[PDB]
Amino acid sequence: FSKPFMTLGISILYRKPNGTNPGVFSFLNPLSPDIWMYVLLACLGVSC
Amino acid sequence: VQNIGGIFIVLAAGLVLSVFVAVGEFLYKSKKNAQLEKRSFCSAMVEELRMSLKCQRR
Amino acid sequence: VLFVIARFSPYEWYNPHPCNPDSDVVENNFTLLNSFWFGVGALMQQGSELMPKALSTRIVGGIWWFFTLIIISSYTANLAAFLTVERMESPIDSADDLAKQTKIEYGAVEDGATMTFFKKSKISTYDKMWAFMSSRRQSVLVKSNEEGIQRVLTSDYAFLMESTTIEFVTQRNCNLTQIGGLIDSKGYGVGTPMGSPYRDKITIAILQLQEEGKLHMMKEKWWRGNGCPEEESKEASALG
Amino acid sequence: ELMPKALSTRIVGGIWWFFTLIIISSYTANLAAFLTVERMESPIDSADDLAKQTKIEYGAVEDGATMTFFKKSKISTYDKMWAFMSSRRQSVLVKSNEEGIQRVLTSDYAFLMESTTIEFVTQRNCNLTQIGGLIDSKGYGVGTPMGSPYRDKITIAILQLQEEGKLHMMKEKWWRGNGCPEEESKEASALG
Amino acid sequence: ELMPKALSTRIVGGIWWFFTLIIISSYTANLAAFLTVERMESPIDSADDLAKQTKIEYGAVEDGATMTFFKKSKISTYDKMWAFMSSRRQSVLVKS
Amino acid sequence: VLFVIARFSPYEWYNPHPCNPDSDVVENNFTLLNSFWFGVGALMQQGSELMPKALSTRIVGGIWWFFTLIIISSYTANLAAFLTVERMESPIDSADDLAKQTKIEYGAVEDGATMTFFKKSKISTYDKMWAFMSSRRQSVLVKSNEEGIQRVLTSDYAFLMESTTIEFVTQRNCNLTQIGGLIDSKGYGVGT
Ligand SMILES: *[C@@H]1O[C@H](CO)[C@@H](O)[C@H](O)[C@H]1NC(C)=O
Ligand SMILES: *[C@@H]1O[C@H](CO)[C@@H](O)[C@H](O)[C@H]1NC(C)=O
Ligand SMILES: *[C@@H]1O[C@H](CO)[C@@H](O)[C@H](O)[C@H]1NC(C)=O
Ligand SMILES: *[C@@H]1O[C@H](CO)[C@@H](O)[C@H](O)[C@H]1NC(C)=O
Ligand SMILES: N[C@@H](CCC(=O)O)C(=O)O
Ligand SMILES: N[C@@H](CCC(=O)O)C(=O)O
Ligand SMILES: N[C@@H](CCC(=O)O)C(=O)O
Repeated sequence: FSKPFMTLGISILYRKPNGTNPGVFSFLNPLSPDIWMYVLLACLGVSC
Repeated sequence: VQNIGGIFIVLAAGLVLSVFVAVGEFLYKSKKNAQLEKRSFCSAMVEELRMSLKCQRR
Repeated sequence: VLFVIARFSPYEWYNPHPCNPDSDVVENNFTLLNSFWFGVGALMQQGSELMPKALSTRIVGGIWWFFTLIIISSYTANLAAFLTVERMESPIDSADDLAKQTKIEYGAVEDGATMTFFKKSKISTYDKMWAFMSSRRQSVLVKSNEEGIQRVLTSDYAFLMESTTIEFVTQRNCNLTQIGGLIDSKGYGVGTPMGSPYRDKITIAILQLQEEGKLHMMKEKWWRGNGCPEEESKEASALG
Repeated sequence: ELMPKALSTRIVGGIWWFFTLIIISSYTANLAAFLTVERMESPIDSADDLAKQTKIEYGAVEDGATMTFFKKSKISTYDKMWAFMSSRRQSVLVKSNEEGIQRVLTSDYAFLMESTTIEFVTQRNCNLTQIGGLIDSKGYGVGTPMGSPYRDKITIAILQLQEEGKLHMMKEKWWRGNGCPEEESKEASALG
Repeated sequence: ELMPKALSTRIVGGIWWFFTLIIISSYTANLAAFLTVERMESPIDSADDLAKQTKIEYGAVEDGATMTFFKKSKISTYDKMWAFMSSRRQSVLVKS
Repeated sequence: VLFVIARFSPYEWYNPHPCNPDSDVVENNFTLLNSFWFGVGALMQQGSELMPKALSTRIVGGIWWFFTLIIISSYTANLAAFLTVERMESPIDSADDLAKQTKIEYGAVEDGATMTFFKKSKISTYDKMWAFMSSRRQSVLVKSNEEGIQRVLTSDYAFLMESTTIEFVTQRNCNLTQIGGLIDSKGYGVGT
């Protein structure tokens, strides 16, 4: 050959962009939608 | 000390800045004492004297 | 400082007997011993009873209440990590600190090549090793290499082994570690007599086997003992 | 509502508070421990994971396709797990896939095998499934002695038997698709 | 404002206190367990950690200057990369 | 908002003197000064003496509690997460640890003894370390010791230098440690 007119190396072609923003209830997520009902069920019941 | 220790400055600054308003409380009610009977300065002494009376602790 | 502000602020002393009229006795709840309790009572996230009435006193409470909140949740936060990360060490590391305590009794073969290092040691820590190696000559100085290995597992005894002998005693006994640095630095000269005719004949033969690395191809497999799955996957511990 | 007033009541309760301040902050920190090491666990669904955590007793057949592959694999983790199989023996290699099924079902044993059988393992006896992914691609063909005049005869015969499409016709006739309605689509998070 | 008197009314609140100790504490625990494994979550940037996870289908083009770099490679990561690429086949080792 | 609700609430403008049946001349507990020290006390989780009695006001601070309950806990959790993973940070502790980290480059002084030694190392780790030195050979293997002092101090680089100078580096710069100890031990001699 003669000369490197467009000298370079190798990188990786990829994205994986799937996560953007939760936004919605996510502080709700640690216990359960079962629990947040059922814990508030108890407080409504025990206050009687 | 490196890990959190700037809060001690934020601690002490609360002890700094409270001085500014505590003396602000004294002279402003002294103004109300100087509005009714006293003038400006014979107000600010006579409640400060009975602060030294300090209504014995125990 | 809570007592300081309480004895200078006028927006302060408020009369008890609310139900009864004026009653010119003058009282505020603040003393030093009270403020000794409200600061601790804030520090334990409890609150005594007292609510400071001046805003100047509320600077004293609120900044302390903020300093309350910063410290205590930070305490919980780190205390997870010690349970979680569990950076376990039975450390004692260098030449110096390992000589500060004598539960780490220096195992060395009597009349040993280790001994000759500790006998003429010129480094101040290593010189002071020889003060108490010869003292407990009975106990701290073992009879042989295999003798010193057995004492480490039984006692909290510590025995000195060469780097490649370290290599296989850790390999044959996977729950046994080397601790510290690379103290000695010498080699395994093959023994011929004084003025021997057998020097250069054995010398070049070593160099001819190190040419392909025969000594290391021998070294890699004779120092390939058991498995030793180096680190093991842990699990959370209920606190004891 | 209660109040320590004199010092003997004070010094108890505050240190009792200091006793208190430990325990809850201890308890929160240690309940944090028993959750993170649940979530830093591993649904190991790859051979590379299954090699490293020496837990799942993982074996194969001796004298089979799989043994010879990992005997001759130039892949490091596969060389790594072959070094486990080198360090191990008949102990995990047991043989003859029926010997493999039993240790998987009864013990923590993991069995290196190939697709269509492990496929048919998923079909009955709904406790066992393919853990991971297809590493390579071999193929079921007919063994043939060297230079025998049958190879090209049967290759035309098999391919025209595939031009029938009979292979996938008698697939379900000899796999019978099966039950086991997937049984595993939960347990990620969310204390309940 | 109100604390119970009257041991009957005391105990009910005290156990109700005991419950809200746990749920406030339990919430704080697994919230960390989310937010710890998020920091444990690492988007791969090296070829090094990418050389061990075969969970991504990765490869290169056949007969490539990219390819023959891996083919003549003697390098720790790039060995393990080229270890499986020839070994799977053109399924991952594309022609375009 | 607490003050404004306390200007317009029916069960607010209740009397003072809770013990006297008389003296109705109104009580207005929630001031704009008092509502400051109320919510901050819940924000610091200490609370003030003044609790909502009006049901309008009781919905205010109660959900304001649910603000502070989350934020203080969420403040704890990321702090418990941040202090976890920095303790989960374990750096390289071997050349073998560093023989794989292609992202963490390594060469030496150009044409020094290591450039000979790694090239003739029949030790499997250090053999492959020469291969990495072989690959990026233009970038790695700087001209002198100072240049390799320099590029560790300006990049991620390991610079396989010599211990007698390493034990001088910490005498001037304790930015720079000794990961591992003494791949090979040698001796300075005068060359006749
Ligand atoms: C990422 O998002 C795309 C588009 O919604 C989706 O097709 C793909 O499966 C996602 N990747 C995952 C879930 O790994
Ligand atoms: C550690 O335990 C072993 C036996 O389990 C014992 O021999 C050794 O003395 C112990 N080390 C201590 C107490 O430092
Ligand atoms: C296998 O599955 C059957 C039905 O799903 C079940 O009855 C049996 O206990 C399982 N075997 C186990 C759990 O070892
Ligand atoms: C290196 O150390 C010197 C003194 O020891 C110091 O002045 C300098 O800031 C350090 N460099 C870095 C990047 O920390
Ligand atoms: N089909 C395999 C035999 C069965 C197995 O090894 O799983 C072979 O050709 O070797
Ligand atoms: N430039 C390459 C082709 C592109 C590639 O392989 O990445 C070659 O000449 O082979
Ligand atoms: N001191 C070495 C050079 C530096 C090195 O290789 O570490 C020599 O004599 O060549």
